[PDB]
Amino acid sequence: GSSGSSGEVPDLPEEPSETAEEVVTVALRCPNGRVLRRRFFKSWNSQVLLDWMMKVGYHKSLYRLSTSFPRRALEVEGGSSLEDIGITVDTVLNVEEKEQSSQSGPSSG
Repeated sequence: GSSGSSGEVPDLPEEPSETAEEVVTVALRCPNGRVLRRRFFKSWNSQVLLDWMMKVGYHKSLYRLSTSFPRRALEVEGGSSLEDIGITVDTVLNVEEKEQSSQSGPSSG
């Protein structure tokens, strides 16, 4: 079983169980209409989310994670846990298009 030099690809940590403690149920809502649901410990860091997004086929620099109604543009925190930011209980996320611009000209003071 000695394969040549394969490509490099990231991998997500085996999803937790339904009985596992300190575990919530997060679901990502795609702009296409489909919705994926998965569990995630309450100790993990929002950061892990960014990785899960790149797996489904979406980039962070292209989309962002938002909360449910009231909907609000959330921004991962390099240090705060999922439950620390506000993911202590089952919540629903909505992958929205990040605010970008491929132009310039006007300048405000």
